Amino acid sequence: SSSVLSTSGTALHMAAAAADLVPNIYGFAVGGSRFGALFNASAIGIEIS
Amino acid sequence: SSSVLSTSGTALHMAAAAADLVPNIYGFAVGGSRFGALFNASAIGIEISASATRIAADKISQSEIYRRRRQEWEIQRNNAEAEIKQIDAQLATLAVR
Amino acid sequence: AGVSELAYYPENYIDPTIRIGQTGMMNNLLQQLSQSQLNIDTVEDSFKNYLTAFEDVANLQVISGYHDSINVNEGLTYLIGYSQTEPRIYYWRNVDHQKCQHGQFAANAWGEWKKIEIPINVWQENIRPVIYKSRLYLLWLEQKELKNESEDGKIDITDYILKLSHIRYDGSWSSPFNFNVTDKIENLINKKASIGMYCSSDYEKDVIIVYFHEKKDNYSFNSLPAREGMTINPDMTLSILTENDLDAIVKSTLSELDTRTEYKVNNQFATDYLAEYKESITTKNKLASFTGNIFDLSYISPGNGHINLTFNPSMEINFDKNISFLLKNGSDILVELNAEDHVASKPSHESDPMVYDFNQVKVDIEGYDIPLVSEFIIKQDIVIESPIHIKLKSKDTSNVISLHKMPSGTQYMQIGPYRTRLNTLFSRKLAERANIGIDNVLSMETQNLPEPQLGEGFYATFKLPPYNKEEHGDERWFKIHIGNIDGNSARQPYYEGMLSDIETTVTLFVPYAKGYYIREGVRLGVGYKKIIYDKSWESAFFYFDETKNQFIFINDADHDSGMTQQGIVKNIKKYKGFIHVVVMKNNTEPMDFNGANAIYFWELFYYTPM
Amino acid sequence: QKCQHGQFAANAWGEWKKIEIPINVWQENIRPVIYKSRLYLLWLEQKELKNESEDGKIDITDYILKLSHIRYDGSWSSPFNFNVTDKIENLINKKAS
Amino acid sequence: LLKNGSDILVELNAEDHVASKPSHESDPMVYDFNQVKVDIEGYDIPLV
Repeated sequence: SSSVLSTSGTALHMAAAAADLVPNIYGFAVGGSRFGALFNASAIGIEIS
Repeated sequence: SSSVLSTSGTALHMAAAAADLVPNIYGFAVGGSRFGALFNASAIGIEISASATRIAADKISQSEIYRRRRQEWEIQRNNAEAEIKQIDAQLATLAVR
Repeated sequence: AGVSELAYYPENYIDPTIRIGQTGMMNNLLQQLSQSQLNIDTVEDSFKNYLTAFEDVANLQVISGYHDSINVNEGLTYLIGYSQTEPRIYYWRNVDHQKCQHGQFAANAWGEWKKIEIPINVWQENIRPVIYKSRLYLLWLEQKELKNESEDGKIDITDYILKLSHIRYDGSWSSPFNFNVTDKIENLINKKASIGMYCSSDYEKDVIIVYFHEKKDNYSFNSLPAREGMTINPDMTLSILTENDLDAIVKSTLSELDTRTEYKVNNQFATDYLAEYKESITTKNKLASFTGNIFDLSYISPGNGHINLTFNPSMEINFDKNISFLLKNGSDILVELNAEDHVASKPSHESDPMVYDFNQVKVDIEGYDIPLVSEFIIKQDIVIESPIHIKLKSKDTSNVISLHKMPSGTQYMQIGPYRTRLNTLFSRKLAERANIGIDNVLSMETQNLPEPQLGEGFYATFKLPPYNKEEHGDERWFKIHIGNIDGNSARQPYYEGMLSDIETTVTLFVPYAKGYYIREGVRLGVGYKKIIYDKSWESAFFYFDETKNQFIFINDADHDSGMTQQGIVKNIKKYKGFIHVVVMKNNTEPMDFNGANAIYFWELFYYTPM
Repeated sequence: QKCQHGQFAANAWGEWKKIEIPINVWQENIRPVIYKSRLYLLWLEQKELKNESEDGKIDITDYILKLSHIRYDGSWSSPFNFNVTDKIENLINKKAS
Repeated sequence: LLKNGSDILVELNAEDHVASKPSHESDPMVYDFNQVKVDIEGYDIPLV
């Protein structure tokens, strides 16, 4: 159960990374979105694998 | 205690994620709130759940190795009891001799 | 012998440790208690950790549902509930309508609540399930409000996003699929309107339908609500849907729309009819496979209950006064076709497959369940049976699942007259039992704690005469029917029981929602194999007096000039068929171990001590 | 009940128990309450965000009431948020503590 | 019959001052005596 349930969080790290690529800030400051979010999620996915 | 106390932080990761969805910045910059906070907290919750069931497996495995240790001790105790009865009966046949 | 002994003596094969269908909290207690050393403190901490999870599942609360069928009483419903947290966690369960034999579910019908792994932040409880290709999809809206609250450079950005996620075979949930839908929701917000959400699955077209509408108090089929819509393919691309298709697709399901005061459950989408048929059907004879088939089936409903079929039948024999086509109803041969007559392009013997292609078959059938049988007669004796079952979607409000929440906290699902409890309020009583001691939660008094009565309602005990083959008939049963509920004021099958010896009684809950009780109030008469009752005050007539705020049984005496919900009627007879009909005045119905949450109460009070 | 005449025994006193939930009280407005024999815990938090400027001076205060209760396993619920800044700003616009 | 420590404050009968006496065809016999008003003074009131 641990070995199966461990793998079921990497696509949800992917969802976190895809959600954090759109720019948060709006207005006179145009937008701040972290750019290495997908690489960080793919790295933590290969760690959890 | 480790396996139980490990699971009691996932709802508080949830609280961290729900707190970090409201926009921090105000004024002429309208607001910055991280959007994958709930997904990050649900992911770290499923990680800490997997760690808790690993350590529950280690708990039960150590309990089972203690039970098998006691069973092998029972084997050795029965061997020693049989051998001391055998030596007593050999003392009997030596008294007859 | 093991199987037959397990049938006759299940006691020999039950262990308290493993069980087919035990919940996750039961397994978690088993994990937490699987040691060599079990103190009293260890087992009490394990039981309190169990009670925490039992409390978390006991405090669930249904937002929305989806019924997987055309007819309500046939398929099985998917409910979505949430927990009492600010990071609100959503759950889904399943309930089967084939298992309820007459109005009331068994506990075999209900599925376990299952936590969904995906974190979901719904805007204004617009979260709907939908079954598409036998797969549970889950649709919800999210908003992104970013407001400046200023004068110099005032900035107000709202972003409405529709998210789609579905379940996998391993219990996991898909990463959510994003749809920017802020144009349509802002077009409905610029009009002064609260926004509803329709989500269902069309099966004829292979798409799923999401339109957003304004919430009126009623939908009147001439004034359609303000609506902007969308449909999305099995590949998760978005399909545009024109306003003519949108008008037809809203007129087809106005009866399933969430109004301002009543929450509905969407059914499977069907405009008029859905046909259950297979195209190609083979036989595989030792001489030749005949493989007769129906190619292009299309149907048009011209009125209320009529249908106009159109299809092209053929048979594809690969190695006259012979082979024929013939379509039957129950006994009516509607279209009979021959191969020698009225067939263009009869195939040659140089073909190994012989395709015949009879003609275009038009036929006009009336009814709602149409079990057609298309036959490919080959004889001289080989019949290829191709059934076509054509079912109508009844647009009545009796074909709509409504769900209600009382201010007492109880929450029920209502199909027609029948109400089914969805929630439990045991957790609101549990803390007083649990902080006293572990002995006090497993008491019988904890099991005998009362619950609310599922709506306004009242109870009535009906005492019944003995069976003696006269005044009853032959087959020894009673059907306590009901009348005056909807605009339908007729004999509806409310309750059925087997008639018994000298004395038998039954207490029935009778609903009320201030819109029911069309004329004279609800009547409740007896059915039998012999002549049924309810002929001009033979039935048991009730109403709700708004002044005294209680329910009044009209019949009891031979009352003259008595009060009814309309006004004073002159001559009121006694009920016939029963002996004694009396309002029960705050009945209890304690906790229902055969209910929706029955597996959790059985696990709490039997399986966990075992 | 343990104090028989004005003075408690040491049997009356319970152990201090750490609450797991992190709490940032505004001006010591934190109160416990027992509801249905369950320990709820109520406190206020504020969110001061001040510009300190003349061109576009921005002064936002957000007063939030949070509710958390204890579970049977000693854990604490994730806190339940209540936006209460209208009422506290109506009491702050009057010169009052 | 409702008592204080020794004061019978309200005594009620089933034959007297009871509307809708139930019939024997009912298996539960609900009596519903009347509305009981009473004026008591004190701070601890152990009524029976």
